[PDB]
Amino acid sequence: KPTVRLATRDDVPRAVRTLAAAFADYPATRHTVDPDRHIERVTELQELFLTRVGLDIGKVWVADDGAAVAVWTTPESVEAGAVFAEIGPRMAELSGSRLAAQQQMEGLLAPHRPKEPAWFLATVGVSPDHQGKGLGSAVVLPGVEAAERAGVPAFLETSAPRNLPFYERLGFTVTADVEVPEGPRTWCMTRKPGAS
Ligand SMILES: CC(C)(COP(=O)(O)OP(=O)(O)OC[C@H]1O[C@@H](n2cnc3c(N)ncnc32)[C@H](O)[C@@H]1OP(=O)(O)O)[C@@H](O)C(=O)NCCC(=O)NCCS
Ligand SMILES: COc1ccc(C[C@H](NC(C)=O)C(=O)N[C@H]2[C@@H](O)[C@H](n3cnc4c(N(C)C)ncnc43)O[C@@H]2CO)cc1
Repeated sequence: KPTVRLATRDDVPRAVRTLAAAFADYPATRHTVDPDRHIERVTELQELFLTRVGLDIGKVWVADDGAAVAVWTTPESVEAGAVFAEIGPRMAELSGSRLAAQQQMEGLLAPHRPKEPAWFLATVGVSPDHQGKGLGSAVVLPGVEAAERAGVPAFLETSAPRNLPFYERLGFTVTADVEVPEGPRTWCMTRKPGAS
């Protein structure tokens, strides 16, 4: 059984290596991040989300010291807007020549995002070495339990169809099935409190 707890600064190197490996060929990052130094760009994007969103204003869990990691914003993440505005320019630069694809996907998804306070899963990853052993479910469940306790929705977006069963088992339902012209099909998933 995996050991799940809140991340510390000590977990960041391993959590970043986990997130970089997990996202090495993820359809949304392939679509929206420059193919030049792609892994380095994706690695920096994941570290930005881990540190400036997760550890600073959100909630981060790790399984087995960062073999898996889940980053959330919560209803307490009131600075989310300010932080996204601060890191927006860096994320644009990391998009590089795929900026129009980054902007396209943001435009297509923003309207299907929660208009009320939510637990929003910003990024999650399991080390490819440790996949299919329950780390994914274990590192995500605490935020899902916390959303239900607060009586707000949990929300996430995925461009990997093989993820849909994983989130469905945790009680998420597809609330938007978004065709991205010349891009990856993307699902927005909501879990209302008590959905499972
Ligand atoms: C999706 C992910 C978070 C699930 O973590 P996990 O620990 O492998 O999942 P668990 O072991 O808890 O449960 C396995 C289930 O996850 C899904 N899954 C998705 N990709 C998988 C993979 N590479 N290996 C195993 N299961 C995978 C399946 O629904 C699987 O059930 P299955 O038995 O029918 O295959 C993880 O595989 C991952 O990080 N993948 C690479 C990057 C990614 O997709 N990030 C998600 C952000 S949208
Ligand atoms: C940094 O680049 C990434 C990182 C991860 C992913 C996969 C990740 N899906 C999973 C299941 O892991 C994913 O698609 N992440 C997207 C948004 O869903 C997410 N996001 C958008 N708005 C918010 C938000 N608020 C509005 C408060 N709070 C938290 N996360 C948010 O940030 C990332 C960039 O938009 C895709 C791209």
